[PDB]
Amino acid sequence: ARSLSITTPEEMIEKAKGETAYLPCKFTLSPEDQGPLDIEWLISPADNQKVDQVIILYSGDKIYDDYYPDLKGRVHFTSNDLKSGDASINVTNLQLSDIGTYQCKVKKAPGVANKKIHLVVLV
Amino acid sequence: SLSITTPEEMIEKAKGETAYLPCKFTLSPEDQGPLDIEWLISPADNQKVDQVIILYSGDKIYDDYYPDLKGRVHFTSNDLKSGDASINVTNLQLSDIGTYQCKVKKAPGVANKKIHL
Amino acid sequence: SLSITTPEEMIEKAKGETAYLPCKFTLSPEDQGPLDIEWLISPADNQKVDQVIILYSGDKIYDDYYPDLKGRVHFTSNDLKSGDASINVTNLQLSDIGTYQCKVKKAPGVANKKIHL
Amino acid sequence: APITLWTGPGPSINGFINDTPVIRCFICLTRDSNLVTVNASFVGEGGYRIVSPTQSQFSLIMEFDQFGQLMSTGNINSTTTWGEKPWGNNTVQPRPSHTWKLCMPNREVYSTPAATISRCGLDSIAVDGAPSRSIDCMLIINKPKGVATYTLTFRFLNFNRLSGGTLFKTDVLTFTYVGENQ
Amino acid sequence: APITLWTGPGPSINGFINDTPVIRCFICLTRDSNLVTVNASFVGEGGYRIVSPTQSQFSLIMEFDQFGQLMSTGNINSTTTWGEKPWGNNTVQPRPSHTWKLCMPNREVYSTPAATISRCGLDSIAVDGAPSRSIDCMLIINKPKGVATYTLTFRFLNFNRLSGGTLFKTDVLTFTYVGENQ
Amino acid sequence: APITLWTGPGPSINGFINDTPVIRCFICLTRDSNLVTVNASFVGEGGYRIVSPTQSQFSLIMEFDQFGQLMSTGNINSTTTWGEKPWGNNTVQPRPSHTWKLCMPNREVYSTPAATISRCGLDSIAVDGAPSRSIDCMLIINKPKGVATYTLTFRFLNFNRLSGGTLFKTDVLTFTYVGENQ
Ligand SMILES: CC(=O)N[C@H]1[C@H]([C@H](O)[C@H](O)CO)O[C@@](OC2[C@@H](O)[C@H](O)O[C@H](CO)[C@@H]2O)(C(=O)O)C[C@@H]1O
Ligand SMILES: CC(=O)N[C@H]1[C@H]([C@H](O)[C@H](O)CO)O[C@@](OC2[C@@H](O)[C@H](O)O[C@H](CO)[C@@H]2O)(C(=O)O)C[C@@H]1O
Ligand SMILES: CC(=O)N[C@H]1[C@H]([C@H](O)[C@H](O)CO)O[C@@](OC2[C@@H](O)[C@H](O)O[C@H](CO)[C@@H]2O)(C(=O)O)C[C@@H]1O
Repeated sequence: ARSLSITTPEEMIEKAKGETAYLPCKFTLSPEDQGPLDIEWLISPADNQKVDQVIILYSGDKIYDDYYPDLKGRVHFTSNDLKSGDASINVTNLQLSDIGTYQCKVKKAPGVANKKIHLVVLV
Repeated sequence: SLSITTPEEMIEKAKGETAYLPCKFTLSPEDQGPLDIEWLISPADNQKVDQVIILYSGDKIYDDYYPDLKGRVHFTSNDLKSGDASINVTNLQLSDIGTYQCKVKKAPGVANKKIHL
Repeated sequence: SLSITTPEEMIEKAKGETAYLPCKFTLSPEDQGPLDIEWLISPADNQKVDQVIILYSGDKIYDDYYPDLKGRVHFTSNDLKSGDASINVTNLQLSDIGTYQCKVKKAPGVANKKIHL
Repeated sequence: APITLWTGPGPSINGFINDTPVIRCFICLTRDSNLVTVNASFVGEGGYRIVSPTQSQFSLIMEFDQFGQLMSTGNINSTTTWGEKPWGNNTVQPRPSHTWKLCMPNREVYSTPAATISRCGLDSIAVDGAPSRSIDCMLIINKPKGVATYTLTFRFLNFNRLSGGTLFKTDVLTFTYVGENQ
Repeated sequence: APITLWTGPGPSINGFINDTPVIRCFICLTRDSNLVTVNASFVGEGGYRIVSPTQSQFSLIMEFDQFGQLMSTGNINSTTTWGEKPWGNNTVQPRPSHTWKLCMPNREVYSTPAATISRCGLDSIAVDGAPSRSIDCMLIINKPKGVATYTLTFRFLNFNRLSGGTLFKTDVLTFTYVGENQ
Repeated sequence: APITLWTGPGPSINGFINDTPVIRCFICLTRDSNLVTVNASFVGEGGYRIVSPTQSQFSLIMEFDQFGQLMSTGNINSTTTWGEKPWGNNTVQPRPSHTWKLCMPNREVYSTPAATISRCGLDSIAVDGAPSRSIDCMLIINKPKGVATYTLTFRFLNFNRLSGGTLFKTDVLTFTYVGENQ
C-alpha cells in the first residue's frame, strides 16, 4: 500500500512452557521504500530491569542471531521469503523467563514500522 | 523604550547620613518580559569593578550579596514595579566611595544609570 | 589569472655550480591580496617531503628554514613584486638533488611550479 | 528559517541554587538548518563568586514546555530576561513564536536522555590556563523533570580537580544537539 | 542551500567490527553555509554492551564515493539505513542527490588526513560524569581507504583510562570540518 | 546571509612568533545565522617543526579593525593571504565587504574578554592519540591589543604535558562565539 507498515501492530500471545511461540511480523512496502531492508527484533523482559535488548537481526542479506544469551539457539525467522514482507520469528521451547514484550522494527528507508507482542508463558 | 530619568549623577554626603540614589524609570507597551533590576558597585576602594549589592526579580528582593553593605542597603519604594527602583544606603562611611549602577531590564527594554557618591 | 611561465622543467648541474631556478609570474587586476611567495624542497635523499627553504611575505625575505641549504639560497631579482620570484642555489652539493616547488599567491590568484634538479 | 533564543548580553543573576540567585548565566541557543548550538558561559556571585575544591556538584535545569517556551519552574526560568535575538541587534524579544520549538532537542532523537561532559576552565585568562583550574560541565539533554517536555541541564562537576580556591568565571562552553521539527 | 545526511533516530546496529554488527551508531552530518558539523553518539551491543579497561582500540570507517554516496565497504556502510533528513521531519531519504557531495570533507583542504581527538564520556548520566569513565574518540578526516574518495573514521581509543567495566553508551560527540564545493 | 573569512587551503607560513614566520595557520571563520564557528589547525615549521615539553607558551593574535578587516599588526596579519571564501570554490577573495563585520565577536556580548581552553592533540594520527601527546589551545575573544577593535587569540599552553619531542601538527580545533550585528 501507500508506505511501510505492519499488520496487527499490537497483540498478546499465551503459550505453555515448552511449546514454541510464533511471533508474526508481516509488512508491506511501497515503491518509494528504496533503502536497504533492515529488520530487528528486541525483548524487554519482565523479569529484570533492562529494556529493549536485541535478539535477532536481518541486514545485508544475512541473519545475525547471537545477541541475547538466554534465547541462544531458540529464535529463528520462519519464512525463507523474508524480503517480500515477512519478519516473523519462532521462539522454541518456551521458558518461564521468556515472559516479556517482544518488539519487531522494520526499516526500508524512508519506511519504518514497528509492532509489539506481549508474550506470556503458563504452566 | 525603557529608560531612566537622569542617567548620570554625582551625590555628596557626609559620614553617618543615609544616601538616596534615584532610579526612576519609564516602561513602554513593547516591554512584556519580566522586571529584572540590579544595583552594582564599582568601589574606588579596590580594583574590583561591578559587584552586585541588591537584586529584584520574580517580585522578590535579594540583598545579602555585598559584605560591607549588609543590612544597610534597601529599596525605597513600596511599589517598585510602578517605575521606582530607587535604593538608599544608610549609615554611610568612607569605604562606600564609588560608582553605583542601576540596571533595569524588562525585555526588550533595557537601560542603566551611573551615580558617583 | 595569476600564472607562472613553464610550470615544470628539469635542470641538470654537477658539483659546485650555481643553479638558477626561474619562477617568473604574471598577475591580473583581480589579484588584490598581498604577494605571498614560498619555495619548498621535496628531497630525493630521505623520508620527508615539501620543506620550506625561503619565503617572501610583507615585502621582506625570510631565509633560514632548511638547515642543509643555510646560506646558499638567495632571491635573484631585486624586483620580485614585478613578477620574478626566481632564486639562486649556490655551490651545489649532491645532497641538493630533488624537486623544488614555487608557490606564488596573490589573493585570489594562486599558482605553483615544480623543478627537478 | 533559523532562530536564536538567549539571555541577552550582560545577563542578570539568573541561576538559582536553593531559592537564591547565585549564578550569572549567559545562555544562547542558536538553531540553524538542523542542529542547535548551545553557547554558554557562567559567572558566580555572592557565596559562589569563589568556589573551592570541596564545592559540591550541582545542576542548573532549564525546563521548557511543548512549544519551546521556558517555564517558571527550573533553576533557570521565565522570571528572568529570556527570549528571541533578532538578526541585526542585541535585544531580547519575549513575545513567543511557534518557531521557538525549533531550538528544543528533538524529542524522538532524544527519547531517552543524552549527555555531553566537557572540560570547563575557570578564570582561564587570569590563571593562564593552568591545568588544575578546570572543572567539568555536563549538558544533559531531556532528562525528565516535573511536567517539562524538553529540558537542558548544565551540571557542574568534579570541583575536587581544583588546586585551590578559584574565581567561578567559566570559559565559553559549546554543545550541539539535533533540533526539534516544526 | 544546506543539507543533512544521517542514520535517522533510533539507529540500527549499523557499525561492524570484525565482520559482526556490534555498535549502534547515531551519525548526523549537517552542512550549513560552509562547514559540516558531525553530531554522533554510539551504543554498544552484544559483547560490546560493556567494555572493560583492557578493551583494544578500534576504527569505524565510513567510506564515500566521489559524489558523497556512502559505499558498501566501510565499517558503517550502505547496507544499513542512511540518507537525507528533510527539514520538517525525521524520515531518512535514500534517493541520492548531487547536493550530498556538500557533506563531504573538502578534498583540497583535506588533501592529507586531518584529525580531532576528543574526550568521550561513557554512561555519563549514570556514573555522574566520574573522571575515570571517559575514553577518547578521534575523528579522522580523509585517511585513504580502498577506493573511497572521502572517508570519516571514528576511532575509539585509550580504554585503559577506565577504572572498570563500563556500559558502552557514549556521550553526544561534535566535530567540524570544511565542506566540499558543489 | 552567511559569510566565511579564511586563509584558504594549503596556508602559507602566516603565524609570527618574535618577528619570524614559524607557524602555518589554517584559519576559517564561518558565520551562519547568529554564531561564528572558528575552525582552525596549525603546523609548525623551522625551529617550530618539533616542539619539546620545555617549549614556552605563546599567543598568535589576529587584530581586526571596526569593519572586520584584518590589520597588519597581529601575529597573524594582512601581509599573508586572507579573505572571503565564495560558496562553491576554494578561492580567497581579498576585496573587503561590509558583510565581513559579521565574522567579528559581538562587541556588546564580549565587552570584556571571554575564553575557551580546549585540548589540542599533536600529531594525533601518527602517535595514535597517545594521552601525553596533547597540549592546550585557548581561544581568547576580544582581549584588548593596540588599536584593534576585535581580537582573536590562539594561545598555546601547557607543553609540559608532552612526554617528549612531538611534531607540532595540531588537530582541527573548533570554537564558537556570537557574531557581531551588521
Ligand atoms: C551545591 C548543592 O547544593 N548541591 C546539591 C545539589 C543542588 O542543590 C541542586 O542540584 C541544585 O540544582 O543537589 C544534589 O542532589 C539533589 C537532586 O539530585 C535530587 O533530585 O533532589 C535532591 C534533594 O534531596 C537534591 O536537589 C545534586 O545535584 O547532586 C546534591 C548536591 O550536593
Ligand atoms: C577491537 C579490535 O578488533 N581491534 C583491532 C582493530 C579493529 O578490528 C579494527 O579497527 C576494525 O575496524 O584493528 C586494529 O588494527 C588494524 C588496521 O588498522 C590495519 O589496517 O590492519 C590490521 C591487521 O593487519 C588491523 O585490521 C586497530 O585498528 O587498532 C587492531 C585492533 O586490535
Ligand atoms: C615562545 C615565546 O616566545 N613565548 C613568549 C610569548 C610570545 O613571544 C608571545 O606570546 C608571542 O605573541 O610572550 C610571553 O609574554 C609576553 C606578552 O604576553 C606580554 O604582554 O608582553 C611581554 C613582554 O614584556 C611578552 O611579549 C607570553 O605571552 O607568555 C612570554 C613567552 O615566553
